[PDB]
Amino acid sequence: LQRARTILEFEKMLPEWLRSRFRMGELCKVADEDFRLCLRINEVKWTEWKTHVSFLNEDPGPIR
Amino acid sequence: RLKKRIFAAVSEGCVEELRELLQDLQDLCRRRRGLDVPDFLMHKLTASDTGKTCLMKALLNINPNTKEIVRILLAFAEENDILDRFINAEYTEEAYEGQTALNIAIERRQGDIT
Repeated sequence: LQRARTILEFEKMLPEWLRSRFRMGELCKVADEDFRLCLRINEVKWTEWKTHVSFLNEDPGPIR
Repeated sequence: RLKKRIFAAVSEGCVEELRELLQDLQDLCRRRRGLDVPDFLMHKLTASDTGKTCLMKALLNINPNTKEIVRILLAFAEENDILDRFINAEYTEEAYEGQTALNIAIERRQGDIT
């Protein structure tokens, strides 16, 4: 919590054209006409086994 | 306009739409000059960019009626006698090279289609 207050006070200082270059996230077509600028986290799970539906992408590998 | 409809009816679960398109594949190859009919019918089911066939597309998209869709596709490949090349197809891209339809059916935990 003490380091997080140091990170944010650096961010109000640097100008507007620097905040576009160091911006987090990527635009993702969630549904028909819906783009939300999400953030990706990976996960490995060995306990709950199930068949997979409700995925956005059929091909699993990183595309570019 | 034929190949894009077969991949769409398979992914969504349309049974009667899929069966109507398969009779048109027999009727389109019947008027063909007829040199490489087993070679011609394969590239009407295989995506030339990735190598994915229509049997792979059914198993990636599990439907409440996906057990009857697989039975329709196997009876089509049995009549025209390309059943060996249809059930043993592989990807050609480097990211998925070697993946067949049986790797897909085991990963979706399907004990019956296997």
